[PDB]
Amino acid sequence: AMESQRQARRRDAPSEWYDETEGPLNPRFLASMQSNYTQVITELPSSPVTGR
Amino acid sequence: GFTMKYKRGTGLWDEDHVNDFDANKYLSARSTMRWYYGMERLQTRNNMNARR
Amino acid sequence: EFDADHPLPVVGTRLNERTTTHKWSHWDQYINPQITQSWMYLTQTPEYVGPRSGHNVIKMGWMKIGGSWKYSRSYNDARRGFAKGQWQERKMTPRFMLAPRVSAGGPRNRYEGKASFSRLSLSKLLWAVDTGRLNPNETITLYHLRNAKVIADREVVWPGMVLLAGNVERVPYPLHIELQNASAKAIQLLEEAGGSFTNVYMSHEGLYQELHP
Amino acid sequence: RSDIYDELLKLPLRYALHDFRTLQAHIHASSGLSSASPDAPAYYAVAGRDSAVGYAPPLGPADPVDVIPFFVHRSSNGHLPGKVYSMNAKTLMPAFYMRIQNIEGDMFRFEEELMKIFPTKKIFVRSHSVYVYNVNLDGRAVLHHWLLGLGF
Amino acid sequence: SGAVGRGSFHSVVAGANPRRIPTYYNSAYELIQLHRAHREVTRNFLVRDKVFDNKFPGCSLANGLFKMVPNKRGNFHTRELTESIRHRTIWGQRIQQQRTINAAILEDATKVLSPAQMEDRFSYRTPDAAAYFSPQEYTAANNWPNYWQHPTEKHVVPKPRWRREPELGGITRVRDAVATPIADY
Amino acid sequence: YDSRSSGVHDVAPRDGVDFMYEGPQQVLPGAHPLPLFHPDNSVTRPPVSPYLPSPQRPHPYFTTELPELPHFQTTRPIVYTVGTMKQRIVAPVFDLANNVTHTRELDPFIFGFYPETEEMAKNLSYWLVRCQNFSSKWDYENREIWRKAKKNWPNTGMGMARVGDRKNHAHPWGAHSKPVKPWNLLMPTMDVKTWSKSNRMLVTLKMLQGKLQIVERLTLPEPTQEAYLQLCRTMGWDVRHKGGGALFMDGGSRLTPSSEYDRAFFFGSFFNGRNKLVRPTLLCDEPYDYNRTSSKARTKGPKGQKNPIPINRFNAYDALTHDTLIITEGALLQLEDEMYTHKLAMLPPHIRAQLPERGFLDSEVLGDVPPAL
Amino acid sequence: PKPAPRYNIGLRPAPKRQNVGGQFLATQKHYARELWYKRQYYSTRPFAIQKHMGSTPRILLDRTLWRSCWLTKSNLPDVNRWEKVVNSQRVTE
Amino acid sequence: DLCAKMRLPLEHPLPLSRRSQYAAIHRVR
Amino acid sequence: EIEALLEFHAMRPEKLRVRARHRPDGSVNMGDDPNFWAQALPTRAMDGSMQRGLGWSRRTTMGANGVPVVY
Amino acid sequence: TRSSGVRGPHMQLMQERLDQKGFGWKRKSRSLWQQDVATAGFRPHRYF
Amino acid sequence: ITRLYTSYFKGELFPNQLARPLERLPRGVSLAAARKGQRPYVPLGEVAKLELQGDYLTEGGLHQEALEYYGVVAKAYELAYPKDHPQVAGIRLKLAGAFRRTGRLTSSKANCEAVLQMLDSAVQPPLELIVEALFELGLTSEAMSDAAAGTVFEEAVALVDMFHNSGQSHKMLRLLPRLGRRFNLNFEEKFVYFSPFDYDRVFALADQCLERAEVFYQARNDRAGVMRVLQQRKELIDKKFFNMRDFAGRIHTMRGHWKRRAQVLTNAPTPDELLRYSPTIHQVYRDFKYELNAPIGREKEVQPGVNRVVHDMGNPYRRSGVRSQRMFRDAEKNFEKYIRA
Amino acid sequence: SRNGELCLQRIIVSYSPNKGNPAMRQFMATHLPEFHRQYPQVKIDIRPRQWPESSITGIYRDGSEKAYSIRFLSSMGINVRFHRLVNEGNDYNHSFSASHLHLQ
Amino acid sequence: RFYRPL
Amino acid sequence: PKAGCEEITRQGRRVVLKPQEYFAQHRMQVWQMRFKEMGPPFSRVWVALGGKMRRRRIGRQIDVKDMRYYWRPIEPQYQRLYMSRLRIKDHS
Amino acid sequence: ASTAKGYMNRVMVYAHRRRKARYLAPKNAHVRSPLAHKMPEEYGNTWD
Amino acid sequence: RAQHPNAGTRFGRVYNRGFVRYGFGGFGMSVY
Amino acid sequence: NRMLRELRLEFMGQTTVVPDIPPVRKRIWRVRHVVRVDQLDLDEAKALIGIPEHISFRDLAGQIPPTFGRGGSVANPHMRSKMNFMRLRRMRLRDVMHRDQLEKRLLEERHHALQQQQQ
Repeated sequence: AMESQRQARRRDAPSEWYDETEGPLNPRFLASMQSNYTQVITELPSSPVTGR
Repeated sequence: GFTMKYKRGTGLWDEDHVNDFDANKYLSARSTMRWYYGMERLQTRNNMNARR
Repeated sequence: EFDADHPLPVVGTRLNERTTTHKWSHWDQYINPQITQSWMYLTQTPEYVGPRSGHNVIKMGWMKIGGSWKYSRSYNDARRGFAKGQWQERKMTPRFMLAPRVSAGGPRNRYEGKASFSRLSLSKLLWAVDTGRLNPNETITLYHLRNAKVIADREVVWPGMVLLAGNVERVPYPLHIELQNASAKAIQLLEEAGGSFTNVYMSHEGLYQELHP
Repeated sequence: RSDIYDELLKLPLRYALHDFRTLQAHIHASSGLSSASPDAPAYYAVAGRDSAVGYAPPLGPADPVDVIPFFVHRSSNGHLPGKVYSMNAKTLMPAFYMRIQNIEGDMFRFEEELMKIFPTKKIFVRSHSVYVYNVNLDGRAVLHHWLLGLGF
Repeated sequence: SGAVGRGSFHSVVAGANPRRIPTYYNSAYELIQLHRAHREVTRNFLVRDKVFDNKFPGCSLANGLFKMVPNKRGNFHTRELTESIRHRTIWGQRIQQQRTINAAILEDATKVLSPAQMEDRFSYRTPDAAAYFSPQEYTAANNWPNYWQHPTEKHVVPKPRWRREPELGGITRVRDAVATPIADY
Repeated sequence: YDSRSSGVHDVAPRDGVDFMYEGPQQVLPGAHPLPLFHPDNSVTRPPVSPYLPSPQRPHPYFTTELPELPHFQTTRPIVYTVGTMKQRIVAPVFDLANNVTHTRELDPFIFGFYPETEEMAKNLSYWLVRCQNFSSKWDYENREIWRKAKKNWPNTGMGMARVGDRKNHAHPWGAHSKPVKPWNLLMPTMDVKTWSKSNRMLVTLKMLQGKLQIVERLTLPEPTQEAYLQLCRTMGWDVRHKGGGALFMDGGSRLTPSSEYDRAFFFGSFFNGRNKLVRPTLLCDEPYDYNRTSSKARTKGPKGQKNPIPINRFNAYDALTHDTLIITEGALLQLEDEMYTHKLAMLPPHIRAQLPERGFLDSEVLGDVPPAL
Repeated sequence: PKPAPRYNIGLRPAPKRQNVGGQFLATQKHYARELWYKRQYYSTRPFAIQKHMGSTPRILLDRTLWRSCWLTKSNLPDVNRWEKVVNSQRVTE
Repeated sequence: DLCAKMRLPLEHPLPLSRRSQYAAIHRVR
Repeated sequence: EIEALLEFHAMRPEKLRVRARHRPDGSVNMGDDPNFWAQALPTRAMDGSMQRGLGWSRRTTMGANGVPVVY
Repeated sequence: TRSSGVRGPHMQLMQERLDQKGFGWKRKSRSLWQQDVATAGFRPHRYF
Repeated sequence: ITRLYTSYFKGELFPNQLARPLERLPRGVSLAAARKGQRPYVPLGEVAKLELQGDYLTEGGLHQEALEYYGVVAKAYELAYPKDHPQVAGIRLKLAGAFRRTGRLTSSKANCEAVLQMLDSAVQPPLELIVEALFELGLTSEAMSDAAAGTVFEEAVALVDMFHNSGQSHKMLRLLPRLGRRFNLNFEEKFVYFSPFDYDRVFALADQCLERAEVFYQARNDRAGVMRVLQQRKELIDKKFFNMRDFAGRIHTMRGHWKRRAQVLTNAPTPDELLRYSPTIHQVYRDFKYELNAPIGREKEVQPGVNRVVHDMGNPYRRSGVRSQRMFRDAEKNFEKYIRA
Repeated sequence: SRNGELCLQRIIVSYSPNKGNPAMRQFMATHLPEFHRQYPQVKIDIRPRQWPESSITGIYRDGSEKAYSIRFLSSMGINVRFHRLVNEGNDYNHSFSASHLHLQ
Repeated sequence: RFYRPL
Repeated sequence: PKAGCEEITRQGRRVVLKPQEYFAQHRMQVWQMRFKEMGPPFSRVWVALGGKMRRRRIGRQIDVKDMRYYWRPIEPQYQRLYMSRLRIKDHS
Repeated sequence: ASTAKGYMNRVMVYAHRRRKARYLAPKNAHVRSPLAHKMPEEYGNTWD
Repeated sequence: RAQHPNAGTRFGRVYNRGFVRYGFGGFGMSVY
Repeated sequence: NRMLRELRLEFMGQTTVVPDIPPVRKRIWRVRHVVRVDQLDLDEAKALIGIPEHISFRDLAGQIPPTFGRGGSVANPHMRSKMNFMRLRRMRLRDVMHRDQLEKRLLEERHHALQQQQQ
């Protein structure tokens, strides 16, 4: 059943939770959320994420 | 004397309503196997005792 | 510093050079729970200073341990404990013996069968009925009062209760009760608002079968 | 009581209080029916609508523009968080302190509104509560006439 | 016995109870102690059927019997379990009875003036309930426990100009210049 | 103090690690302006959380529903009691294969109960006492010594000590007068009223610290231990003795919740490392002390409650010694179920009367709703 | 309700029967020093030989005591080789 | 005293709803 | 005065006997003074600390009929 | 009046066992057929 | 024993008397970088007494007479200290505030615009000055009936909202309510309060600039501005109050535990330098080349040394007999399948 | 300080980068990088080791040394004990008295 | 119980 | 081997849990009949009857044969003595 | 002189008790004397 | 023995040189 | 000793400046054998400290605050310690009556901004 909805998640890039103006993202977690996308996620710059 | 005998099996698990003051902070690998095997024993050690 | 170019030296005192590492107070852990990192950070209530550490000798403050026992002549004597089975008053005709025996059982004695009720103030019962613990429709017998946690086990001892119109100048809705010995005002309060009060006065055998039917 | 409510209506308190008359749960079929909506169809009332004891839901905020910085919850049984314990009950000492136990928010912006009430009672703040000392069951009555005025 | 509105047999005196069907009551607290009581009777049947699953082979030799002596289980079923069903049934009536009245109230009331105001006349919408249910809507108070993060007080916490450090291993590291602390007197 | 003003140090750098301090820009290992006795960064004990716990973020989790994942609302409808966080929580639950499947919203009463140290201390001070080996604290008593009960020399005229029947605690063969026996040691009575609070303010702390991890199923392919380290290796948990462990509250899958652990995992969870499979609950029954005053004069026992919390419930000690917490949804279903009627009984009345309107008291015994899971 | 006497439990080793202290305080037994190595009062700290009081030691080095005396035969098997923990492993350098 | 001050003809027992003369009317003031 | 004769003569005696260790004013009625074994006004130990310290008015003290209560 | 009062339904009724004499229930003890093993023996009011 | 303080009683020692550091603007920042975004023997002992006597005159209301004193101090100060000095910028600042009382706004603003060009050119100016430096310039701007540019007050605080550690002011004073151990005599020591309008001058000014910014918009009738003055000002005071917050310690009277004072008067990070430097955000750089472990993957970065043989898990049951070591056999070979990469 | 040049050379700082008592780890981030600016000619070396030899110890250019216990001692105190090292020269021990007001 | 007899 | 090395090998009597007392022991009956404690919280007199009310009446003063009839408090010096045996229930 | 650590710790060489508050009146209590409980000007009143 | 603080010299009695002369009265001791 | 206490004199060598009002004249009289007095006419005091002749002293004192060192002498060292307490409270309230007076003005403006918003 869940695959019906998981594959109804077009987002090949992270949503706007991928913001970190509040506080830095967690590198461990991204590696666990890389599966749900196509573009790379873990690669975070030295600066706070801009959003793209 | 009177020791709440109507509570021995009327717990939700096996380790409940059995007063065992002999505990420890960190029960190790085989002290935990010794523990779980212990609660059930004096739960079946008691029963088949009381059945015989 | 009168001038910034001559900074005042750091030559510490017994109020700086002798300190200790800041343990985390219950505020610093309330602000930033990112620091309570081990169970040695769950220190006790601030009011609990620690275990007893001194001899509260009477007539002389609280002495330290290892202190002087020149003045504990009566602490070594108030640690044995009060005389047991012995008149407290050594001389002077004990104040109890001076007063006369009254009412051969006592001034407020409870014999087997005394009619001493626990007081259920009407304000309590009226407070509940609006709060919603008690249903105003169903004649509110003591089962409802007990099971709705209006009154606990430690207050229903035979015989059940007594309704007391405490400061309740008015009861607004028709209220029905089956309790034991309402006070005459409490009766004339329910009876004015179209209610009832049929005082059940059950034996103890009836007190059980009403609470655990 | 109105007599106490002045000693709050006189204070220089931010977060103003409800006017006294509109703070009252105590005031046309037959000169108007009772409060708890017993309507004309043979008088069906609604259970928690009238209370002769003085219980009622919180009246609400003081004024819409302001945001109160503390929130004092109610107990599981309805009444308010003020409790007057005693110093050293074991010796039956008649020297009492209060305890405001069920509050959340910033107690300091709450306790900084008790100070303006009791400019002379030692008030201490803790994580859960707010101890105010040397204030007995009449101070318990001053609080609730305030925690009602604040609208909680 | 009382325990429901039927009146205990102590209406031996023929105490009637007129002016009835008078109150709509949502049975709030009673439905609570029903879900509490319904949990017990199920949490009791779980016990009355405990049967040895000895995950160990030391004392596996009873893995078919119940965990309670036949005479005791034959008692506990009758002492505590079947009692808890009656105690569950009691709330299952004090509510099924009170609903019957509400079913009658909510009809004779819906008519008179409005089918819109009706479920407002019978409501309990305190102005603050947004505090307890949907706290995102509530503004009129600051009821967070971590109050310094309420949107009207977020301006307390400082927003550090942080940064990562790949030379340290991707550790985040604040770029605040520490203020030289006080030292002596 | 301040004695030993010399000889404590060698005037020589160990030719290996030792090193001068280069400058203010030098980032020294371990250095930090806060007094931390467990200086852990995010590479040693890395938090399993979407974001790192920041003062800005009220909690390092999805405060909102993220669009690219199935959202599963709580098993029970939610209300925000006195202490709760008044902020929505959404914790993503992890597939066994380390993938992140659907995100699940947590209960703001169990996992939203903000911490306050002095009310988990009542939990810790209970554990650091309940977890003694009371029966070990025996000690010989004056009477229990078996020596002559008769003065062999009555002290009459010479300079012998004013002592006889020397079986008291002064002499190297004696025993105490008021010794420490187990039946004289208090096991503290711990209420469910505060055990629940003292568990909820921790399993929130383990959420605010961002060490909270939800797993779909804690099941192994086979019951061998090696399959449980292989599982930990994919999930990244550190059950090594030194690397902070893991606290599994095994409740089973999302649709098959169960209290008795998955027999597969239970046998596989016997690794010598740092891990502790605890029971999926936070409550425990009312305490009772049948030997309240002295009734049973032969019990060995401690004094106090004769129904101590067992060793494998969720306590404060093993909650702070184990960094990461690993809850299956099959436990979340049990925790929300067992605390529902408790969460509701604590709301104030002007709220409690609003529940049946908002759909909180749907009682499957009356049939107004099909039975919940 | 009334919270337990942590007294000194989990931190430090048991105190020794002071003048003061409740009945619930579990001191140490008669004729048993609270500090194992202080056989005298000036016996100095053993260098790398700790006694593991409390639970079963998580990682028992060969050179620490566990319900036992010190045996130059069994405690330090080879005096030239010297152990430690590395990644939770009892290695010997 | 209560009936006269209210200009009411005397009544006794003066039931408790009538007593507290509709909130003890405050003697009109 | 006629109203007071009754309000004093329809009180059960126990409402008049000495009833507390602290006389309504705050003193501590010890024994040996037969006058002070009569405590007409009932004392209230836990009540009244707002008066005389916070500048609370004397208007609050008084009861509904005007006569002051004591604390 | 000394022994006056309303006694409980199981208190010793006024002058029970006394038989009209001061502390007379003691004098009537030797008259008892057989007493218990712990029966109102000697007890001079010392620190009584 | 009640004291009288007639004969000289030497001052008591108390943590409210520390030598706090004068608030320096950080290193890599200069004034205008933010402002354009918006010795010889000189008897300084004689002029310090003189420059003080100017204050008492400008505080009393003899402004013209205080002008002539500050002149002298503005002459001895520019002789002792070199160019660009901060203190020589302090006196030609109050001097510029001395003209404005006496209407000479032609030199007041001019002598006050020069303290900026004397403060910016510096390396690390005191943020106590540069916030007054343009608070004055704000007032003399308006005193010239310049109604807008007199509201650089907004930019006066536009530093202290950025570059002011609002917690360094009460770092040591925050914890004094714990030093009291008495409750019913000598108990004012549990309520030791020090107003931030004494122990913080850069805060006071910041409160006073915005207050003057409230009345400049009160006349100009800029109600959208008077709010962003007030809603700014309250967020300035409430975060300063926030750094004085702490929960009460033991409330009743404690006895004897006098060594506890080594725990109260310490480096208690104020709730500003706590939320700011939280360990999770500001992470502790831990280099495993000094430690004795690393996460599973990195098991080769650790403390190096001479030959190491990995024996086994240091499991304690290796000291038992043989039937205990026949168990525990397949422990280690299972543990390598847990640390292999 | 003698003829403008300090009489102290090294300040040995033995600490543990991970173990406990952060006083030192808490000092090397707050104070030490600022005491490093006033007295840069002091060769502060630090010693990460498992059992921290808890004593600060200055090695004066006269060859002599002076230690200082830092057991249980907070950062602000360690700051002082640092400035207690750069001040004294460890060159003489005189009772401040009558015969010792004028050294020579 | 058997009460402590003193 | 350590406590006495021969006193602990040969065995004497072993002590066990010590039975408690009647934990309403100190409301003894020479007060449950003589006095009665009246009063609101935090003020409990122990009012006691007159001293001379049964022994010698003929010839005593006319207005002092009745001071024996009032429920007088017992002076607090005895209130604290008798109520001391009751406080001990849970000291500290 | 001989001042030693504190107000009221003056001369400390005479053997009087410092910290004794000589100003405060004696608690004469039970003792019978004309000097009882009287402000010193009322000493001549030996009739009350 | 009446052991009360304030009944004599607080803890025992000592003869420092400021006492052996300048006793109570200034004359001051009978011995020493 | 009581008179000396009412002259602010306990230790030998202490010194105070008391007025010549009548009830001081007795206090000094009783202890004449203890003190060493000196009298100054007020003009001989207005010059001992350089004072203009026109300024009286009931305007010089009307300037010093009444809370000078050891403000009051209340009836016992407790009442002293609750006279210094509240003095350290009316400081707290002085900043708190300050911090809301900022809010009450912003609140009365947020009302007018809202009110006039609809017009």
